[PDB]
Amino acid sequence: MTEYKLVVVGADGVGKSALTIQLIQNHFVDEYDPTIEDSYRKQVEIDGETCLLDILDTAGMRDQYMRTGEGFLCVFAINNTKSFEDIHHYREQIKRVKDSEDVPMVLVGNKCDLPSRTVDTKQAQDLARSYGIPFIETSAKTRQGVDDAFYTLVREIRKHK
Ligand SMILES: Nc1nc2c(ncn2[C@@H]2O[C@H](COP(=O)(O)OP(=O)(O)O)[C@@H](O)[C@H]2O)c(=O)[nH]1
Ligand SMILES: [Mg+2]
Repeated sequence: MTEYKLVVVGADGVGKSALTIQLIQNHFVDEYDPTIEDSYRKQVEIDGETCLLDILDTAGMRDQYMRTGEGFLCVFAINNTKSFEDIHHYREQIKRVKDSEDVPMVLVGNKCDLPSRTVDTKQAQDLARSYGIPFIETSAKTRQGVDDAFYTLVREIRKHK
């Protein structure tokens, strides 16, 4: 069984904890302590491979998962322009950690269940294209794109190493 070290990053309130918990416990938490940072393990089969996902949910230890973490989930909320503006910082932070523009990464638009997006799907694709990374729209309330995001990241790690 292979271990995949997965780091979820992004501005506070985007649903980092919600996306993590939905994957692990299969339920939507409406209020998880914004300061709680932890790793959460789950056995998953992705493409006939049994995987141990080691998922650091950054909140603000980190150094290890940033340094030794294999794939990064870059999450903004579609109803939160600032969190999408902040995405540059996190991409930069990762590049700087691993001294490379070739780090497995997925850009994540979360809260796609909410109406009246301020961040267009095209804006987000435009960014991801510019990074050479996938873009996935997710909802931790609906489970929309939730496996897709984590699994695409795993496949990125595999397509990298
Ligand atoms: N409707 C909806 N609310 C969400 C979603 N993801 C997170 N939330 C809510 O957004 C708030 C902040 O989420 P949280 O996971 O604590 O954010 P974090 O700071 O990124 O870890 C909470 O009230 C969550 O229930 C989502 O996909 N849909
Ligand atoms: Mg959190």
